[PDB]
Amino acid sequence: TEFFFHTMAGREGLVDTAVKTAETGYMQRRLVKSLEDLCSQYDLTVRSSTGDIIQFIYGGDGLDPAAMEGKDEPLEFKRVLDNIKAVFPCPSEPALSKNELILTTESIMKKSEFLCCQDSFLQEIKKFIKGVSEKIKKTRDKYGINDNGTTEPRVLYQLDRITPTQVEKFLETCRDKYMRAQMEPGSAVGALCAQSIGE
Amino acid sequence: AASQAVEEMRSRVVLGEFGVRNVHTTDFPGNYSGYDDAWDQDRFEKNFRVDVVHMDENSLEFDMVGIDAAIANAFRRILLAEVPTMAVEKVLVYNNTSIVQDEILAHRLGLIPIHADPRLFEYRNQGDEEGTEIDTLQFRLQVRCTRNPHAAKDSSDPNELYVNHKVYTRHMTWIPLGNQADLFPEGTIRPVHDDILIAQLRPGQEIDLLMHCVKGIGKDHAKFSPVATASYRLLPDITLLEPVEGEAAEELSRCFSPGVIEVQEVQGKKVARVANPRLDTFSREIFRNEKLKKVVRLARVRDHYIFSVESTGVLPPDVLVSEAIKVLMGKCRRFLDELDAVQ
Amino acid sequence: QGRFRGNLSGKRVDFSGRTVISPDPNLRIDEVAVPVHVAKILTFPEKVNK
Amino acid sequence: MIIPVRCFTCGKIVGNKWEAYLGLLQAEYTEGDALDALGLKRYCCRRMLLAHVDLIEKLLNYAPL
Amino acid sequence: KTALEMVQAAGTDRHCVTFVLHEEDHTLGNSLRYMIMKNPEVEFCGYTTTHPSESKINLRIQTRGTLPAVEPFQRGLNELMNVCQHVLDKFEASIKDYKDQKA
Amino acid sequence: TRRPEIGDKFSSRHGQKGVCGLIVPQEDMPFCDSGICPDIIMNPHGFPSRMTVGKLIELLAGKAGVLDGRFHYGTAFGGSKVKDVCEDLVRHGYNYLGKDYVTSGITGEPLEAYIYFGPVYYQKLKHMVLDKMHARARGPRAVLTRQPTEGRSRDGGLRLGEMERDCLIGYGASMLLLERLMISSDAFEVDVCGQCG
Amino acid sequence: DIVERHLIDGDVVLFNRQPSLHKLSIMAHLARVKPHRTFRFNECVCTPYNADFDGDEMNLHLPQTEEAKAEALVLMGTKANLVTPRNGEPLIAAIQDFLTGAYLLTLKDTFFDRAKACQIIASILVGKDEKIKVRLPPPTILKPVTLWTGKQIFSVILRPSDDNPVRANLRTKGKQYCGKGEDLCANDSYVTIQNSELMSGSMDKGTLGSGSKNNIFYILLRDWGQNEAADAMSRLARLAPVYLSNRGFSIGIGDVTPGQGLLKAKYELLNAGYKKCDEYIEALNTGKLQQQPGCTAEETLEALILKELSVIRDHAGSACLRELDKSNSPLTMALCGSKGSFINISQM
Amino acid sequence: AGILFEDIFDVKDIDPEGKKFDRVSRLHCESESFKMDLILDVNIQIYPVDLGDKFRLVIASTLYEDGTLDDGEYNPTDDRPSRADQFEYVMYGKVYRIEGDETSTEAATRLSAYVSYGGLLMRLQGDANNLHGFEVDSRVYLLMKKLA
Amino acid sequence: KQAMGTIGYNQRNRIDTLMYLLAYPQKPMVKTKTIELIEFEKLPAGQNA
RNA sequence: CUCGCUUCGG
Ligand SMILES: Nc1ncnc2c1ncn2[C@@H]1O[C@H](COP(=O)(O)OP(=O)(O)OP(=O)(O)O)C[C@H]1O
Ligand SMILES: [Mg+2]
Ligand SMILES: [Zn+2]
Ligand SMILES: [Zn+2]
Repeated sequence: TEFFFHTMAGREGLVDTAVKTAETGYMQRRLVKSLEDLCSQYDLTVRSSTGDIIQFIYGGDGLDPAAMEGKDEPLEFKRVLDNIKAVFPCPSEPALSKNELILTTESIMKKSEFLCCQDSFLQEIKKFIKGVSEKIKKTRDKYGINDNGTTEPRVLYQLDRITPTQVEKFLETCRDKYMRAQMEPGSAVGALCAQSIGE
Repeated sequence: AASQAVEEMRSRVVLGEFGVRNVHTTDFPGNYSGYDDAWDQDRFEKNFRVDVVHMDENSLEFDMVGIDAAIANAFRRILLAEVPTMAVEKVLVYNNTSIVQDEILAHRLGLIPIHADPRLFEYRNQGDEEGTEIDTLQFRLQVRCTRNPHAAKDSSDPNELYVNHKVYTRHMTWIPLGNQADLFPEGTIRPVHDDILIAQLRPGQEIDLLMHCVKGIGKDHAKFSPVATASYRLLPDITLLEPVEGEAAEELSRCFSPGVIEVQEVQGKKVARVANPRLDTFSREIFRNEKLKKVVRLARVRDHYIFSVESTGVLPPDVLVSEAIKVLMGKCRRFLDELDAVQ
Repeated sequence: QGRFRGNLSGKRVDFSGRTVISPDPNLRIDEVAVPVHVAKILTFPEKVNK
Repeated sequence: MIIPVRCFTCGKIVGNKWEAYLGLLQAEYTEGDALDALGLKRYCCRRMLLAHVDLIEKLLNYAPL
Repeated sequence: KTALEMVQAAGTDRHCVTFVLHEEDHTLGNSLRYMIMKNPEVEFCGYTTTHPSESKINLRIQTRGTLPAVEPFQRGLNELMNVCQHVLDKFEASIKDYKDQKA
Repeated sequence: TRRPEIGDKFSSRHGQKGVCGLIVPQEDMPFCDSGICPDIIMNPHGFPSRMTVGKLIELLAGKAGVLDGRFHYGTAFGGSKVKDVCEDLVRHGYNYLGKDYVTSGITGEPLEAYIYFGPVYYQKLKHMVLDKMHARARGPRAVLTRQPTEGRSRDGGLRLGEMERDCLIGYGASMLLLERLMISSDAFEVDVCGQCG
Repeated sequence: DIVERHLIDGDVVLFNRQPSLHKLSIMAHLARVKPHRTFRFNECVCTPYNADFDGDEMNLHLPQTEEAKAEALVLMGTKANLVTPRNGEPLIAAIQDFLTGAYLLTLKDTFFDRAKACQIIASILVGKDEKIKVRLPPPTILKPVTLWTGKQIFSVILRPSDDNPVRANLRTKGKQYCGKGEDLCANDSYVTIQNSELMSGSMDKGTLGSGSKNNIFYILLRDWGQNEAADAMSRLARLAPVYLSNRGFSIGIGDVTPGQGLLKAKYELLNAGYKKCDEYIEALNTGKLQQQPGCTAEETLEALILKELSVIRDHAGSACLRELDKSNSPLTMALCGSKGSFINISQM
Repeated sequence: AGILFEDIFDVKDIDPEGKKFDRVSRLHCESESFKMDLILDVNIQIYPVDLGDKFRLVIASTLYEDGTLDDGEYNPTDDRPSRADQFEYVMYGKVYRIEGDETSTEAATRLSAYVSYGGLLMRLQGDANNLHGFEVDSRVYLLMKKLA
Repeated sequence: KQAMGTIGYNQRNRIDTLMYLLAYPQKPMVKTKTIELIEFEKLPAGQNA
């Protein structure tokens, strides 16, 4: 009896797969035949074959889903900052205070190369920098670390250690990742959407 | 203590309930602190020994002590593949009427061992399908099955009705080429087993063919392998952590091989001891007994390899082991000569 | 099997083969092993240059 | 169809031990003790002889002759 | 054409070499690796098979100091040959006296 | 007369259809103490997803049967139980669960884990790589539409279906799509009048 | 002049599985000619094609134009399509017998002497890696015995040579993470890689598989380009099988046999569940059964019976997992996530 | 002397969460001179330890007592007077984490150093004064010697 | 259903459009009673490995 | 050859 019930369940699964294959095949054909015309133009506007505009900017932001590192966010700032700290640990430079970190971030962001970057990404970078500066301030307040750089136990400077070289590397890496995460013009956006929905 | 643990790690291979431990060879220079594991030819020559325990025709068993796993495995693999032998390669067929297909018949004929000594021949050159006296042998197989002129009225059994209805390998006749008749005394060149059933016939059917045998190594094809089974196993050493007596000692005698654990009445009570640890096969049935798990410690001696070499009858196994060692020496010599030529 | 779906949108091609696959871990992820028999059949027109 | 000459795994000559095996079955011997008397220690040759079916005579019953 | 040396890079440093041995397999590779690893001057010895289809092995030798990494190779080959000769002699003696005591 | 090779399909009487991926020499195969080297090495990873305990029980029963010269029964909702074959195995000197101490053929050193050895009834399938292997040159074409024929028996070429075209479009490879669907299949040169069309 | 040459090594060739679902079902590879009769490729690329080596046939097209060949190599290169366009997750990653091999290699139990570690590392020195210095890492334990941990051997894959600029960094939670250790989990399931060195944790599907991000190969692709990721994949596919074969990994009937504690627990759970089901049956049949909201009395009984049966099943599974010992191959393959799960183990 | 840290520890627990690994155990230890808690993974197969054992532990920047920090490579075959001659169990690792104590919300003075000897973890926690000289991405030697 | 093996005792005289035979078929070591009932062991379609 | 039909494979 148990064997018969198990076989019933197995045959249910098999017939489910059998019907699903054909149904999704037809849906895939319809979706691709409808969506294949669209293309991401060089003015960042998705246009149909006839020239009509479907979107003024793809995805509202213009970022590639294939290079989408986070959970529908271009970067995971914590991971990037940790990787920058580990790759370039500068042992000959002092750590930065909250005010120093904010000042150097504001100085770097106002350069020309960051102007072409989208304002939302700059706001997110500012928010993350403010959060990490608050973390640094909380740690130094907890352990009584002085921003003068003369606290006797130097190991206390290893708690939340950030240096201007690391800040510059992190900002340049984030800007480069954002620039390289944009839709390359001419990409077959519609076919990608059709396949990524049908599969 | 720590020294005992290190010694067990570097000398013994312990078999646990779920897995084996200390399987890797570790005695290398710099691996251990208090030991100088640098190569010493004198120490190796002092410690190494070979002891033959059983040797009849087509079967040899011997313990090698002091060698390592790599060299023992090299010897085993050379015996399995790199020892040249004599075997059938070419089959020329004249009117094979048998039910057995021609390709199947040729494959069966190739697997038949040949008693010819491989050292007296040479490898046939690339091409040269005709073959010369030096590097080939010819075997004629001509069997014509026909009804027995005198048989009983019923004769249900095929033996009485028919003659030559079973093509045994004794029907193979050696055909000398050139001066091979003078070099080899009669009866030396022949199929090894003399009783292998090649095919089965019915009256009217005939098998006429010639077989060209050439030298080859088991690496090229398994029909050239001289040894039926060439293997080695590490010598077991079962040890008792605490003295086991009473009926549990009889349980010990039943957990292991029949001949390894012996029970003796020293004071009228049965006490168990390791008699012949060699005979054990490590069925690991001592782990089923919950109480007896923690009283024994199954182990293998790392540098004690019992080699069992069962041959196919081409030549006695001692000559096979000698040829394997000489083949390893020849490989080393070939690469040394290449290195000298480079420099 | 009409012209549009069978002969226009998707059509049969030459210079192609179809074979059973087997694993091979010793190859790089960007490489594929091709049988010698297939390679002798599938040809590439190389233009003679300097 | 017919008994293989060699054992598949180990390679021991097993072709010559077939008909004699049948004799042990023509005698009173069981399968296991007949295999033991034939000298097949490891179970691969025992599988070779025990699981072999002799189709050669059944096919020969359909031979031209 | 059987054994070919290949230096670590275009700089031709003798400390790290790769010997490609043709028509060879794990037999000689493993035996030679064991016999050459016991040389104290070898930091890293290791053999690999390029592909099971082709019969060749790559041994890699990396020494400690300034050894040309060919000297340890030749020394390992010589030690393996001497070991094989000694075991052949000992095995022949064991076979012979076993036969003698049998009769 | 065909010999098994790479690509030949093999089954194991339990739905574990497989392809011969590699043919190693005998010496490279692992060996037990008795000297037995396996014919077929099958991956353990196929078991947990498919839960084919029947194959393991069949292997154990076959090992016991060949050891004691018997034919065990795997009858549905019955057959020989595990306890009896375990008792037969322990009586014959082998491990009561089939797992055996094994020495590595390559390195010559014992394996850290016991290996599950036993006779399994493997059956070869008619699907062979020799019959299935196909390669297509320019070859013949169809009269109606001058495209390569359909089947291997007719020396036909492979087909770029609609989804293959969709994937090529998604990649954006315009030149390769043009070459595949126009140049390499049914390229032609017609004469069109620019006046009447 | 045009010469119709044979397909030689290095030719860009399209390779496809005919049931095509997404664009990664067809890719451009580099052809290498081999004597056998089958199309062979690295198994880490099995997941995009959804191939399983059970007789599946694959198609192979040869572009006949330089422009088409270049487009195939650039746009459809395997190194250029490591991440699916649907959500950016890495598709080409380690698979069964690679997750298991790496998980066993990076376990805290592993300890190698110089010889075994040298052999395992030298297993990768083929092809383009023939021209690099090995850079054997310093041993971890050296005074009593000189031992290399498995994690160092695995980290050799990420950064083999001195001149390799790869410095991979990753910090994530494994499948069996307790949730409180934060790199001090009892199960050692918190993965931490600093400068291409495995500091803590054990490799598994969550970090080496094709599931989602936090994959080490995905980190390599996003930080150091495609070539480093492809080389790491090749080194893993060459190293893990060697160690797994030299170590031995087998499944037996005793690996799935139940213990005495599991039998007793299952018997007690079955008795209790059947008693509760009978009580519910009697409550519905004769009298008033407390009706769950939004459903009839019969549906309430069905829900209660399903709940009790699920209780029996999951408690039996918990008991069997608790009584199972380590090195149990089904349990090991379930922990690293290469194949199966705890539900399959409990069922079988 | 390159000794970054040195103290006598007593084991208070061997495996609080079970016998997880055959060769590796997770010792919990407390110091006598200071309140320095130690979480240390050790290989018991080669260097067995017990619940009541008391051992001297030294974390050193270099293995040579003369102060020569030249540790580009280590040769096991090299024989020379080194610190390891005075100890029984020497491991080599990297101090890969420095984390402040978060249990104390304010006015905290406790730190923790996480050192990974190839996956064998050591958390040395206590007063930040004793941890002076500890830096991330710094390679150290652990030397352990059991006492009577 | 697709297993390769012997067809019958007259498989040699029979001429079919496509026939697959096994060189050395062997009866299974673990045989169901259904195998005995249908006499499958007389015409095996596989080998024990 | 064309066409249909079945049986497969996946
Ligand atoms: N009708 C079909 N359409 C598309 N693909 C198919 C079809 N039939 C088989 N396939 C191919 O075979 C694969 C189906 O295997 P899958 O269903 O995942 O395992 P399975 O056949 O259930 O094996 P188990 O029963 O789980 O051992 C996936 C697909 O590429
Ligand atoms: Mg499939
Ligand atoms: Zn055999
Ligand atoms: Zn006109």
